[PDB]
Amino acid sequence: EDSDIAFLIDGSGSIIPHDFRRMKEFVSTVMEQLKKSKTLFSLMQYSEEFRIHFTFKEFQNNPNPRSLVKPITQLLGRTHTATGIRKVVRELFNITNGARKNAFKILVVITDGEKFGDPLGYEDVIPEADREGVIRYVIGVGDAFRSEKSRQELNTIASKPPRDHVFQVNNFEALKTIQNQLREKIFAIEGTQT
Amino acid sequence: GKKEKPEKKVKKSDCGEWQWSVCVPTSGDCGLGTREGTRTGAECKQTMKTQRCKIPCN
Repeated sequence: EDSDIAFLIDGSGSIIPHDFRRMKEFVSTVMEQLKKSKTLFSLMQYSEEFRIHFTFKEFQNNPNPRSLVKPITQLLGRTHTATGIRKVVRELFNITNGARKNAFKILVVITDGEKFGDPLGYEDVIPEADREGVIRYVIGVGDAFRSEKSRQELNTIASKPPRDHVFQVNNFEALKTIQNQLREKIFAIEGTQT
Repeated sequence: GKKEKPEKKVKKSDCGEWQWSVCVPTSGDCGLGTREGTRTGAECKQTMKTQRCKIPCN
């Protein structure tokens, strides 16, 4: 009714288990400060395959992100963020999965490397997400997003403007510092005034 | 007539009116849209506004 927030975490083999932990720390901590009375969460991990960890329907039964994020293990493989977000709009945001209709749907993606080995592109996924009204936010973590040529793909995953939905971090630990802005920009439904 | 009235005094208000942009969609086959307007001036600070538009899908 309020909002349906889905988290998309990368499970590539480039990310080390220790850093993958920092990622789960982030999503759980962010999930807590964004835990409202009508806000549900869903999370899907991706590499070459896709593994849903929890949908909105079960998060309603267990509103504790720390107990649903703790048993999360790495998949290991390459990156398939295109086909991944496609599944989010069709499966994660599905009514039968607990997703509510007329509710604000926001998607956040956390990846460490450029999309490699994905049979699908952004052109075949993004325009679909834009239709249903799913707003996205992307977080770039790693050397893969240090070049402006790579930053462009981040601007494709997220919604316009890029200077409002694209976050960049050098290490998984520094993710704690972006938690503040993410929280504020996820609560800002419209441009307020000073 | 009434009275010759030249530049007696300038009007105050803001340093200018708000800029009205058009709703530029992100996707042709239905999608979200964006709008941005800025306000500048001498004493007026750079005020930025970014709104979101919705396609009718008619």
